[PDB]
Amino acid sequence: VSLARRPLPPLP
Amino acid sequence: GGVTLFVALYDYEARTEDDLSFHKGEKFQIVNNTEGDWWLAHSLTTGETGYIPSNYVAPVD
Repeated sequence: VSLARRPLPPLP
Repeated sequence: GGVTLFVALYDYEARTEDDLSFHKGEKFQIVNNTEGDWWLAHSLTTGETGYIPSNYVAPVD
């Protein structure tokens, strides 16, 4: 995965 | 006309220097959002450019 396609952090 | 700015909804501490660290209420101009769910952004607080997680921001109405 490129930088744009990494997993998102969970919401707080 | 013009642009849409985005605002941080929550604080975020980056784990890599490719990503911006930011605080709730910080505003950004989005440089690129076409590559995925992390977006290249330009902070109007720090002047820095880096990736931000799109689920941590919202468009400023």
